[PDB]
Amino acid sequence: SESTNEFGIFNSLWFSLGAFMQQGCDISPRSLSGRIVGGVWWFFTLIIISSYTANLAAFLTVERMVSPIESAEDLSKQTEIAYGTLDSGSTKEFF
Amino acid sequence: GISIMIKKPQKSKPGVFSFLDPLAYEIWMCIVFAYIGVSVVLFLVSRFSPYSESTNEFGIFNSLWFSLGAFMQQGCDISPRSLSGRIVGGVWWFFTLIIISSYTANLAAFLTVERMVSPIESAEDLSKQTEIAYGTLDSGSTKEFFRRSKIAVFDKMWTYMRSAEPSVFVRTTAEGVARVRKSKGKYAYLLESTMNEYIE
Amino acid sequence: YDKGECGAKDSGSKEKTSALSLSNVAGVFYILVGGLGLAMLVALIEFCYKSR
Amino acid sequence: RGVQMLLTTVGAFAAFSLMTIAVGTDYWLYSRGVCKEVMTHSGLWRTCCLEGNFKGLCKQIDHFAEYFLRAVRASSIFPILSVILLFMGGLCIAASEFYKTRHNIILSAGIFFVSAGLSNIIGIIVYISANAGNSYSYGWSFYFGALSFIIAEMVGVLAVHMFIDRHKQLTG
Repeated sequence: SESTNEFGIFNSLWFSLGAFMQQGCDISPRSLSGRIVGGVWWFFTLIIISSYTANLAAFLTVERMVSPIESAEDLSKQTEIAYGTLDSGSTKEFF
Repeated sequence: GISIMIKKPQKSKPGVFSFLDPLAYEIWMCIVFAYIGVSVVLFLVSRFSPYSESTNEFGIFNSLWFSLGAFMQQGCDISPRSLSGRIVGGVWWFFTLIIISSYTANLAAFLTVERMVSPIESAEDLSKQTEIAYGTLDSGSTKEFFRRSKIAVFDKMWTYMRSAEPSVFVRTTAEGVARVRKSKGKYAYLLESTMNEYIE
Repeated sequence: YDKGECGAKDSGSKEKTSALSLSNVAGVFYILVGGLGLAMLVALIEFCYKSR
Repeated sequence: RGVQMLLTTVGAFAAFSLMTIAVGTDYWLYSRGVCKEVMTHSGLWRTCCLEGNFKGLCKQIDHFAEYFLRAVRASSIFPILSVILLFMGGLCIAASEFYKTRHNIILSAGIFFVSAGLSNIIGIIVYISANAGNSYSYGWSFYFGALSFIIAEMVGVLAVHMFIDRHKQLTG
């Protein structure tokens, strides 16, 4: 019976990973339907990797992130932060 | 005409090994202990009792070579077939990428431009900040020009010079040049450009 | 505006940061050492399963 | 042949001595500060002034996700774990003068030494990063630790290479 294909599930699963990681391989698909499936995954990989290697310096190091509030509306909602006003000023009369 | 003098901001001097500079010293240190560890674990796990000790090529020296060629992304003539050997190979391939792809990137951030912004021409920046003091010769046409002119930037420069303390003025061009040279870049002297060029 | 000095007045030059400090990349080493620590466990359980 | 028992027992004591002295010294990093600036050197635990008037005055370091890193840096668990594993490996190679031909005593020591080297790597990488919070430079005891890692790996390799041959010779 046919056993010429070394591509059992565990070796098919390994071939696919090494190709995406841009490393070499010890086997390749050897028949037309196999060469068609292999040849498309090699294109996807190139277009994906070459679009992640582009912007990587500016992203590894953003400076500015996090803040306790931004609208200052939530100071009406939570009492973890105290607040007050000037005394003897129009603002206190307004509130 | 009127012109400005300041200290020269040095000139660039590359090292011999400047190509190492887009990654910090401690990366080039830790990546070696990484390579050693990956190699010695792959050996510990490959040449482990198959039950047939003759089964497997991944002795010490072949593990040490396999992990080198993989980091250079330069291929191999052997690969692991045990599950426990395939997981240690697969993790080293993922590191290799993020690292070798971040050198190529940062190298380019540099290879764009390296310049020092400096005070912009027309010296309007002398009106924008208190960081640099400036003054004029005693009893010279430039001092009378600054006193007299109603050009708002120049009038503001005069208002500074007529209000800064201690006295910013100098008695000779030699003292002006000295006050440039010595003031660690925090002073600029205003003088006739045909006398400027001789200094340079 | 003539008397403001903080970098909010101008800080837009945004020159490159030098080099690339380890704290930006440390996360890559932890998964490496975790994978090295997992492979040995898998090997030892496979061993004690087979040789019995 | 045979003499490799000497190299392993030597290297184990060497690595244990290096790591224990590395944890027990005050000279991991050079920097500037005050022993409440002047030139200053810090260990893992304690910090002291040098080239100053307060020369040899010392104080406790104060350490106070963003929390767990600080907790690991404050406990320094990974150095201690590496020292414990070195100790266990050393005791296990000494025990091989009894229960002979069990051959699993030797196999255990390799795993101990390897996992100690990995815990030393993790200790280094955690220490280096916690300083990110100048012209500093690293002292000799940092390099003592980095050397002890290499001895630990080499002696693990020697123990595995002994186990393979000394077991295989039973097959025929």
